[PDB]
Amino acid sequence: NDLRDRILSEPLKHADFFNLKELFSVRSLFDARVHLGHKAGCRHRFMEPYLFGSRLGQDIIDLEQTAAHLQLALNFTAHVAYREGIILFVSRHRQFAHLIETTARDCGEYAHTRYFKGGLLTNAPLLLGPGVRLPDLIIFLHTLNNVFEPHVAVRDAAKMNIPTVGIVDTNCNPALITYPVPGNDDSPPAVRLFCRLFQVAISRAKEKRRQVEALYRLQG
Amino acid sequence: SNEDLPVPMENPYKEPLKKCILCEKHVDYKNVQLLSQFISPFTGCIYGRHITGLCGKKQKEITKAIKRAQILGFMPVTYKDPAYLKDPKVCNIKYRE
Amino acid sequence: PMKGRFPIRRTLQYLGQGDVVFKDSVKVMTVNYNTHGELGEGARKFVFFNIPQIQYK
Amino acid sequence: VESFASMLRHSPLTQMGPAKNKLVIGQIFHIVEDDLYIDFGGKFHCVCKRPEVDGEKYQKGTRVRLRLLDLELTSRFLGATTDTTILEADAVLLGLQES
Amino acid sequence: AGSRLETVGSIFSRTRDLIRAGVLKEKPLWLDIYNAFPPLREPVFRRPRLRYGKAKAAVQDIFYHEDRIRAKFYSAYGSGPKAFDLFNPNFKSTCQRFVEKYIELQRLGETDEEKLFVEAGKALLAEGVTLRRVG
Amino acid sequence: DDFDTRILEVRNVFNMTAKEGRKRSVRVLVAVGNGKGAAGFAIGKATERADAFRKAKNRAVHYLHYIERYEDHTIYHDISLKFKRTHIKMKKQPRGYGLHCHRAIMTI
Amino acid sequence: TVDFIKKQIEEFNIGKRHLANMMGEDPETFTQEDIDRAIAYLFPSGLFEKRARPIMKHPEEIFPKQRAIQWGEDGRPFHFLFYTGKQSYYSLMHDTYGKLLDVEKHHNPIGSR
RNA sequence: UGCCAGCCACCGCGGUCAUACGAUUAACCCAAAUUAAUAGAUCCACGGCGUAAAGAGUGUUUAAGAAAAAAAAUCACAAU
Ligand SMILES: [Mg+2]
Ligand SMILES: [Mg+2]
Ligand SMILES: [Mg+2]
Ligand SMILES: [Mg+2]
Ligand SMILES: [Mg+2]
Ligand SMILES: [Mg+2]
Ligand SMILES: [Mg+2]
Ligand SMILES: [Mg+2]
Ligand SMILES: [Mg+2]
Ligand SMILES: [Mg+2]
Ligand SMILES: [Mg+2]
Ligand SMILES: [Mg+2]
Ligand SMILES: [Mg+2]
Ligand SMILES: [Mg+2]
Ligand SMILES: [Zn+2]
Repeated sequence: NDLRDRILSEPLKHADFFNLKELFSVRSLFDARVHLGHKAGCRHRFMEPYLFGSRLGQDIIDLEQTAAHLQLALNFTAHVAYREGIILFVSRHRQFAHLIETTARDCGEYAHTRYFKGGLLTNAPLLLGPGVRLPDLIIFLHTLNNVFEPHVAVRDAAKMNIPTVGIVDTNCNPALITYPVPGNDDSPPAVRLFCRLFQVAISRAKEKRRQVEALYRLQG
Repeated sequence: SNEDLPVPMENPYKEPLKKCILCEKHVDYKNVQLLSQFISPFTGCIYGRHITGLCGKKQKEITKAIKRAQILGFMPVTYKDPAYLKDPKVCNIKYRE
Repeated sequence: PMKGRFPIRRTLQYLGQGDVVFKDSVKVMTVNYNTHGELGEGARKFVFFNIPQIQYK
Repeated sequence: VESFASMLRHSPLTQMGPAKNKLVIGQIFHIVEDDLYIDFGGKFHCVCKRPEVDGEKYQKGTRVRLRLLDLELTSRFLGATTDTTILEADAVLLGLQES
Repeated sequence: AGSRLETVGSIFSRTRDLIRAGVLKEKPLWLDIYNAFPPLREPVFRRPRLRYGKAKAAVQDIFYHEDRIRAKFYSAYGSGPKAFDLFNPNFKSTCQRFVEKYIELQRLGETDEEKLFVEAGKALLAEGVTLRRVG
Repeated sequence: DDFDTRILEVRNVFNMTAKEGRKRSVRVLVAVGNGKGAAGFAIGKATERADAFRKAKNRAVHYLHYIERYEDHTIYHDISLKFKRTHIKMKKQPRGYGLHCHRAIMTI
Repeated sequence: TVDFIKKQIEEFNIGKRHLANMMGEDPETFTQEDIDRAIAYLFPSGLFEKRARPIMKHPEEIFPKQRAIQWGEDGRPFHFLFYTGKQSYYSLMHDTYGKLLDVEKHHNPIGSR
């Protein structure tokens, strides 16, 4: 009992514990096109702070803020993975469907990229099974449905006390998402980037978990 | 102290504003050729903006000009003067297909 | 009270609380004040807050 | 360290300026029979139709010449709050990565 | 159970407080992690109100003096004969060269546009680029 | 076992069914709370009223608010709140002064 | 429900022997073909609907297939598509699409329905 | 007893199986008082005025008031 408390509480004292600082740069995000938004016409009203400014009608995210945010997001993701809990990626976006499953399957994490049945998280035990565990963390690579409303899962995760980490875009509404990352959802370099990053954070959390378990076993 | 920030200048790439075919021309009721250019040949109708494609002020100008040309009788009402049927055609109408 | 823009001054409490009492000699008091100027500014307030205190007492 | 603002100021997407009638280089990453989906790198891909000249020359991975019309396709419509996105940009096909 | 109210406050609020009332007997994971590293703003719900009247946005449009030059460049020659690449992070276009030459002839202390523009054009002529010269 | 429930409003509600003519539903609005500051309410509706009492119970545990109490009895400061054609106003009392309220609000 | 399948298959075999020994056949070469004749002669129901006639069959043909346990004893689900609510479908879909993609990278009326 | 005889402050009850009538039987609540009646105390709006009761058919001024700075530019042309 004592040493398990030790194993879980130890990583919280170190801001870097999974050492993700090196996993990207502002240059990196810059070549992954993250800094591009939609036309100023399609902008949401709640992106006004996260934006940098309008270049000839096209809006541009603040990459400094992107890094500050994404850091915290990835850190969070990791600390959940290490603590051995469910992670569910979600996107409706078609171009990237395959990626996101192919990503998630390799993380030992789950994706839901599909039509999203309505009562899914809200009414779990009826939909999924007689009693069931629910995603510990939900992670959106797009915040939208193909009809350009907010994906149900946002309202629902938020409804269920699940934390949420997702990429807001200039048109999207950030406000219900626990940890946002402002950034471009549309360009494939960007999706790929975010994919592989959450992938890696997961992998490192899992490895580090295994390790500290082995050390736990030598100490005993 | 950041010299690489953006400047609060006006838009340099700004496209010059479009012009009615008459912008700063002079519409007189005296040149019936000009006024004939904006009238339907068979009717003697006056084409609307959505055909002529003129500014507000130039449409209005043309219209009044025409009506003047009709009452003073430099120009007829119910048909385009034949002399001017063979002149350059400005408007976007396709009658004959 | 609801209407009025500084309704606290249509109270009874605000009226009792203002303190000036006048000597027995005072009979008339004449406030001449000015609408437009920065240098009028104080005087105006006096009319708007304090005059209704004064009178009550 | 580079400040983000600096990265922005010196980027090609900035240098290009207005989108109309720009001559751009692009790459074909996906194909449906007549239609070739071209990333020129901007944000959204544009779409094209395979020309009659040398049909089989344009394939997945091929590079292409584009005349960029609009960086993206958008307009506001009757009784709309936000404008409507096609999630594509408008471009024309010139020749294929003329080398 | 718990509290499904999406409007009331952040998940942090509801969860912390429902535990505080000892209704929720099991502290959830993300909770502790959250306490450790909270996000910038609490994830609280906001009606997305429309703007009326005189209210505009806070966005600053993005312009450089480089652009005030480029305007004139495109005003003369058009888009560069070399085309463009958005894949190559270091790409310099005909335009950018022109801007540089013009910056150096500005550091040469010439205030007249004709001189600046034309001589920069001569520098790029000496660099072997083809200037189409469209009216 | 800590949660008390009280029925706030039971009401007979009707509908128009092509088949049946009128169709009679019961809807009960019900609140729940443990006395320790967390509480909530829900609506529930069914043909047979017993069924509906049940429904509101269970649905109401799903929406709980934490209600912060000063020194564990009063509210913190006065609240004047207009909500949809109904105005609520509530003053914060000292200790000997028990619950002076609309009967519903007493219950809650 | 799996304990039911174990039990039922056991009792099915024990009753199989029991059937052969009374019907007087070698328990080894006894087939379903023989099972049918057997019951049909023992419990002769004239009935038109043929499912309501007596049956002794291997529980697998009797009972429907079941969906297996979808999560470990930790609560954690095995398949990554579980939260789609149809994993079975979208797995076929993921695989099919994968096959397609690989075909695209690699590539550079018999009475069949 | 059967839309009759009757009752109710409001909603209402009596048309054959009335806890609403009349009478029993139990209860309830007041109590040297109890009900009924009629007058009071109390009771609107510091709320409203598109659809609910309510912005006058229109302008200017008197009486009476309210007041930081900006507050006359032009017909896109059909006042009288
Ligand atoms: Mg009778
Ligand atoms: Mg009777
Ligand atoms: Mg009665
Ligand atoms: Mg009686
Ligand atoms: Mg008495
Ligand atoms: Mg009152
Ligand atoms: Mg109103
Ligand atoms: Mg009315
Ligand atoms: Mg009246
Ligand atoms: Mg009026
Ligand atoms: Mg009047
Ligand atoms: Mg009238
Ligand atoms: Mg006066
Ligand atoms: Mg004023
Ligand atoms: Zn004009």
